[PDB]
Amino acid sequence: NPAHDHFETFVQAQLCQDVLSSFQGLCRALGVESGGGLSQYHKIKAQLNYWSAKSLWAKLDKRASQPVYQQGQACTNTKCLVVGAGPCGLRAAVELALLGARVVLVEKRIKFSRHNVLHLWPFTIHDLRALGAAAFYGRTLDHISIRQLQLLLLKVALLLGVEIHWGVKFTGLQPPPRKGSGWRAQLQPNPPAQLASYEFDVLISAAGGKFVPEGFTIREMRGKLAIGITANFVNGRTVEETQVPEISGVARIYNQKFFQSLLKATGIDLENIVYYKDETHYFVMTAKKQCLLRLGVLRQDLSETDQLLGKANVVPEALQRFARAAADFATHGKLGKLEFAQDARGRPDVAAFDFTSMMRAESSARVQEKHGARLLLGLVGDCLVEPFWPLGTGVARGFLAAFDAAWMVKRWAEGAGPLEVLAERESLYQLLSQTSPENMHRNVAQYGLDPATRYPNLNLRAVTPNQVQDLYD
Ligand SMILES: Cc1cc2nc3c(=O)[nH]c(=O)nc-3n(C[C@H](O)[C@H](O)[C@H](O)COP(=O)(O)OP(=O)(O)OC[C@H]3O[C@@H](n4cnc5c(N)ncnc54)[C@H](O)[C@@H]3O)c2cc1C
Repeated sequence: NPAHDHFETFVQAQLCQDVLSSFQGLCRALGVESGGGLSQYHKIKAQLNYWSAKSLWAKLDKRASQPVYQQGQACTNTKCLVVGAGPCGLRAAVELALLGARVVLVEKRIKFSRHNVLHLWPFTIHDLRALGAAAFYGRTLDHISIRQLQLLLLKVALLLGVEIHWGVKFTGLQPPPRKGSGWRAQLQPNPPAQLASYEFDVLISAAGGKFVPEGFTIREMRGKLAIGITANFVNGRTVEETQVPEISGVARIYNQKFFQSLLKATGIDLENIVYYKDETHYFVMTAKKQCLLRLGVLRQDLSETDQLLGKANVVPEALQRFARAAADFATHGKLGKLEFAQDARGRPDVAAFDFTSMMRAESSARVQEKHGARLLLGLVGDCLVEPFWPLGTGVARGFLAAFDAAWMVKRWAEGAGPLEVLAERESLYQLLSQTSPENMHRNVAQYGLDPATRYPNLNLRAVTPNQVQDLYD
């Protein structure tokens, strides 16, 4: 059955292009238009009540029917543009969809190429499971690679009728030229008329570490130099490979004299290491600069980290030897001969990163108004709070920011004043950089958009309308 086959292909799909073609073939076969909101979702499921698909819709329905969404009517007025199909962009898109809003998302890339592996807090694991994650991804389960989290959330966003455009870069805004017009987006390359003319009152920016819209202030604090190295090796799925335990973190304190043993044998002095067994064997480690220079990884000692870890300063062969030697030792050689996975552009998949300079945006939202047309803008994900990767806070905190932005859009749609919406968002924002599974609500099954289910003794007035006046205009 060819609607069934397209749906089956869509579910099982493992390349961004393959998700898109099978989903389009599904829409064609069922006579529906993609990007058609919750109505699309209802029409698709009504045609696919066939048992195999049944538990998928039962989970998505159970989510959609949560009181907070008002059955897809809360934001039925609202038209959003989401920048970025990273995990946190798709996740915010899905919450916006379930609220009833029209949602268009633009992504500069045309594939999901990142293999690095991300740690998941308990709440996010339940969150994903609750979204049909088991039907979408066959494959311990406390971590997930970037691209598989993207494929999963892409298929959810698509079913829920989010309209997504690829190989399009958000470059800023076209303000209302006068009374009666809305906000539009500047886009590269020169967009088709459909996107050129799309007007929205909500912009959610989830463009990652290196982009926020004009008007946002970012805070950069630079601490003690830390240099991170990530590597992905091919994971054949040999029984032997499968039996090698993961290494949850190690470090000084923690699980220490391991680093004693590593240095002798190898000459590698590390601050931390982590091994995740996933689609690849992934390692992340923090290495002393002295040590990277001593072992030929960095070719000289530059004071500016962005130069220190630049292409010109990093030696590919030395970097590869270092990471393989470290990975082999941590695993006691039981992974066999390690082969580097071959990377977004065909290179061996190892790299060095600035683990030191940690941005935090000054606000999570702003409002811009012109000729009587208001635009609400919200940041979500790495562009709001940059994560320190070995501590595993990226997904968790990007997802919380996505719920908190969606809650704010709910409020916006309900008619609260811009200052009221902004002050309440910013009271939530004050908690973000200290959140932990320990200081949040413990029953993660009951987490939903309403922040009271997520943050205990919540204070939505921590920030006042006057404290946010400079965020409005
Ligand atoms: C090279 C790389 C490696 C990483 N490795 C790790 C790791 O090993 N461990 C870990 O914990 N975290 C890692 N991270 C961070 C981790 O991926 C993020 O915490 C997580 O994906 C959530 O990020 P996000 O959705 O906010 O942003 P991202 O994942 O950065 O996604 C941003 C999305 O926006 C798109 N985009 C950017 N600019 C525009 C524009 N102007 N218009 C349209 N689209 C745009 C990007 O193409 C991207 O698809 C890595 C990030 C990168 C970029």
